[PDB]
Amino acid sequence: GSSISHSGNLYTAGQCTWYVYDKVGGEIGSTWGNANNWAAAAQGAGFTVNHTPSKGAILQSSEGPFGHVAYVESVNSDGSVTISEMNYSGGPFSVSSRTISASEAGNYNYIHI
Repeated sequence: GSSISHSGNLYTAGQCTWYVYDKVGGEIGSTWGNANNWAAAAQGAGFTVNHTPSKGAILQSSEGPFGHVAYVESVNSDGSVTISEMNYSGGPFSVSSRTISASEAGNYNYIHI
C-alpha cells in the first residue's frame, strides 16, 4: 500500500521542468529529460512538438546549461507570450517572469499531445 499523494512530481522542489510539469497537471512530462532534451524526449514519449507557445502549453529551447523550458500561462493577442519559469537552473524558487516576442517564439518549441 502506497499513499502517493504528497508526491506528484518526480522532480525536486524547485526546477524549471518541475514547475512546468505541475502547471500542466502532469499531462505531459517526467520522461522528457530536461529542458535541453525536451523536444527529443517529448517526441520519444509520444508528444507532438511544434514551436508555437500557447495558454496551457510550455516554451522550450535547447540553448542553456539545462536548456530552456517555461510553462506558458497565456499567449497575448499582441504576439507576446506570457510564460512562467520557476528556478530555471539558478535561483531557487525564483519564479522567473518572461515575455516572449513572436520572433523569439519562433525559436522556442512547444510540446503538446
